[PDB]
Amino acid sequence: SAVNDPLELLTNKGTHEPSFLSPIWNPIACGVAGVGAAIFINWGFRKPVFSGIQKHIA
Amino acid sequence: ISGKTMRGGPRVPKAAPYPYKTKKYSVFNAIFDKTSKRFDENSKVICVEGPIAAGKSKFAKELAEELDMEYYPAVDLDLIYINSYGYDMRKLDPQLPPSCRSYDVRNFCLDPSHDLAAQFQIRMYMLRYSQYIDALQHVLSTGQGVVLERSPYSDFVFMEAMFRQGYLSRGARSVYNELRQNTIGELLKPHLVIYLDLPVDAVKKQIKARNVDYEVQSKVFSDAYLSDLEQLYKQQYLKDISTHAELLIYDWTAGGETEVVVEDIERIDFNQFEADIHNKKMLDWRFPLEAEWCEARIKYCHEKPDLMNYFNVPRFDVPELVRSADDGKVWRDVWFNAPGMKYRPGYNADMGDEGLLTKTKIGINQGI
Ligand SMILES: Nc1nc2c(ncn2[C@H]2C[C@H](O)[C@@H](COP(=O)(O)OP(=O)(O)OP(=O)(O)O)O2)c(=O)[nH]1
Repeated sequence: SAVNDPLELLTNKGTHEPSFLSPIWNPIACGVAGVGAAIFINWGFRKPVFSGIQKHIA
Repeated sequence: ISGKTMRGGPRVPKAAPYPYKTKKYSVFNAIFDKTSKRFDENSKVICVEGPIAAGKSKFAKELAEELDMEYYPAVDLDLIYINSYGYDMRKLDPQLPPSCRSYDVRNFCLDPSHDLAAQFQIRMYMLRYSQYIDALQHVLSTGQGVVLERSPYSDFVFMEAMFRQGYLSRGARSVYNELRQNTIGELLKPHLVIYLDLPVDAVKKQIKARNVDYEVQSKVFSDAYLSDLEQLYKQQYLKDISTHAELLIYDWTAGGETEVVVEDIERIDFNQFEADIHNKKMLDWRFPLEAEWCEARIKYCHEKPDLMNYFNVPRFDVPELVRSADDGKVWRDVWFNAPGMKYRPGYNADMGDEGLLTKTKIGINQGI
């Protein structure tokens, strides 16, 4: 419309569809981060990186 | 102190020894488990030293058996060149560059003038240092006293004797002193030290009795070299340690009997020195409160890695001890790809270890 009403601008309408990676990026990002962090610990201790997968899963 | 005859039987621990090989003892462990409750009359440290080839090992084993003392075999380079799985690192030396070639007592007796001698002497000090700390953990956690053959305190004699013969340089001696100064102050001096004064001519005869291949063939054990050790033990080491530890001197208990020696030790009294607080004799082991006991126990049980990290003293102006960068890369390749050196001990699958997927545990006071 020809009008610039700030309240109209803020107000949502549901038209926007959030991207596919949006509801999963933070879970998946942290999940990979946790595993990768566990990979250092073994590497830091000169253990086989995939040894003790219990800590990776945790 | 109280032999089996005095007690009439085996040592009776006051309380169950703490499993110091498997469980750590940090501050929060110290709240529930106290240290002083386990200390007996036999909770002491004994260093059975002497000249070269004086039968110290045989005397120690017998002695440590009578006093119900733990016996710690003298350190040797096999502790560095043999990994846990048993593989011999020295087999890898054809690959390594000459400077990084393995060096042992055999080599020292055969090419004493090689620049790796300075390396070899520092290793012995480092090995004794780690072993000495291990004895303290056993003492403080179990209450059973320990019998050592040569403490790190007495190790500088060999370095000093080697220096007088000219095997070492000025720089190597300068480096050694800084390591010793940087590290020695953190130990607890032994309660008792026993010396076996074999005269110089006797030890020269005695060495040929062992009929060890390299020793007899060698030139190092000269009158001058063996004489230097005698002057160093008595004038520098023994004169210094006696200010803290009780000192017994025998011509050779290795050739003599030990039952007489144990009966000599038990005569020595260890309480007369306790009266004065600041008395130098056995000052180190005088803890007023239970907190002080636990602090010392924590330091050696839980902070040994700190103790073994003080050996990092950077000194590169000395050319003998420096290892060239090109060699280091090559040496790193060969050394750490050998069977059993890929990973920490207890994880190398190719050496037969199993269950690594479900394995997460590592040893305490263990490497890496
Ligand atoms: N360069 C050097 N050699 C040492 C040192 N300590 C011991 N050795 C060498 C000197 C001799 O070649 C050889 C003598 O070994 P030992 O005197 O320790 O005899 P061992 O303990 O095997 O049994 P024994 O003494 O007879 O009871 O080891 C050291 O600190 N520096």
